[PDB]
Amino acid sequence: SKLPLLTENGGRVNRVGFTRIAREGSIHKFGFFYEFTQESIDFDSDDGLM
Amino acid sequence: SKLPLLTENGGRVNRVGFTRIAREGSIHKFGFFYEFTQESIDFDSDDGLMEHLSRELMNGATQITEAVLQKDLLAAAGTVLYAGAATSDATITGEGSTPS
Amino acid sequence: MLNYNAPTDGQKSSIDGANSDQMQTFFWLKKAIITARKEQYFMPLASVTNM
Amino acid sequence: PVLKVMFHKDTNVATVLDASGSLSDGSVEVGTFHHPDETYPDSVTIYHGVRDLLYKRSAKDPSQTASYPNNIINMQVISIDMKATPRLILGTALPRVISTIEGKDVTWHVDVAGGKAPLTYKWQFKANTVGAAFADIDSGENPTAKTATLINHAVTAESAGTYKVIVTDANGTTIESSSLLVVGVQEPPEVASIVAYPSPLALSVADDITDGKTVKFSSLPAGSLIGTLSIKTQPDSGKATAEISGNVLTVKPVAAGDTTVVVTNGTKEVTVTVNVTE
Repeated sequence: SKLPLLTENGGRVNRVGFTRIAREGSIHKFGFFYEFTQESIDFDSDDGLM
Repeated sequence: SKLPLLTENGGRVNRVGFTRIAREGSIHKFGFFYEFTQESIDFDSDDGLMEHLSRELMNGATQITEAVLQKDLLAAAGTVLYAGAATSDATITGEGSTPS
Repeated sequence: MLNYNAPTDGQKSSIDGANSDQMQTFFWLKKAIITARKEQYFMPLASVTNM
Repeated sequence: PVLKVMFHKDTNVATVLDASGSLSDGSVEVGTFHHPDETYPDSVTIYHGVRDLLYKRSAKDPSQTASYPNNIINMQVISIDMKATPRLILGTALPRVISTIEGKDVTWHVDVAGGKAPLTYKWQFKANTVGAAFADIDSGENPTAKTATLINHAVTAESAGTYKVIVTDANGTTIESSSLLVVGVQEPPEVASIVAYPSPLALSVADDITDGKTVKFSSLPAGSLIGTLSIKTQPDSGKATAEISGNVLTVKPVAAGDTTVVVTNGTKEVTVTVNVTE
């Protein structure tokens, strides 16, 4: 039923159209830390703790 | 009372902030045209008719642009004052004890 | 402190006043996703006769 | 509005009329079209609609139809005559956003031309608080309300809101323009109470469980800042489930039962009634 068909005298017979879509994303942030003291490093039994 | 002053032991005793504002505008479209036949150009006495017509079109376009700019400036006045005792456009009158 | 906050979800950056808002809230990649054309199987089978 | 088009073959004159109007000059009715076009109001005008209507009819007999070579496709000779009611044109529109501090004067000006004289102007104001509706500016208190220019003196926090102007003529053509006023206060008043829109009574009643209601909140004192809202789930979670994102609160009714939800900012609480019908 829906076929593009033309005669010999063709004017404004078949028209079409188009469409587009959009997407998205986001960003976040993370982190952590730790602490120590100088005596803990200097007087520790194990070298290379850091 | 509100002067910024510092002691010798300056700590956290003054602090300020800033703000910004936004503005906007739009664009519109205008135009006009005219038509002529070939005999009107080829058989007319005036040799340079096309030059005159084009110049008139350009002058009209510039005048229209200036008029639109003037009316847009009038519409966007920040403060409006009415002469006399009038308080609105409908109130403005030239007859009475106090003309506007 | 001057915080960014989140312009989306109704919060506003501290520098931005009541009237203003951020001009650019996202980045446009400018590279579009496209779909390749479908394959054809019956067309290569046919033999062409000149008219 | 819907316009009717009449075509006279001998004089090559196309007449545009109202739906009710008609002519007795031997013209043949070709069709009708919507002038605002309801989808692209600014893109198209009368000329395009008349051309599209005339493209279908035949040149030999305007009453009958024809294919491409036999249409009426030359619009240079055709002249269009207008007999319908003129439509108002908005020469100048109100600025979208107007910003001012408290204690200042703000002025709005709108320019309207066309139609049939004399024009009449009405101004209406809508508050920022949820549930507010457009209420007319009193003409007696403010003489400028009748005229095109509206001037408000010594604006305060309550003056903030949207303003609209309505223009009417003897014929009845109406066009409107809207503007927004933002007023900044140095010291915001403390919040006293919180009210709700799409009513705290029954919210939006949907038989479908998938459908989710939307709830909005605001504080009655003008210029008061409302903190981030938090919700307290209450005894019947099976009847409905409530989740809050920022100020917006959404409710999804799992079961057909009435429930009550309380939303607070940490100091004041809002009692909203939820009604679910199967």
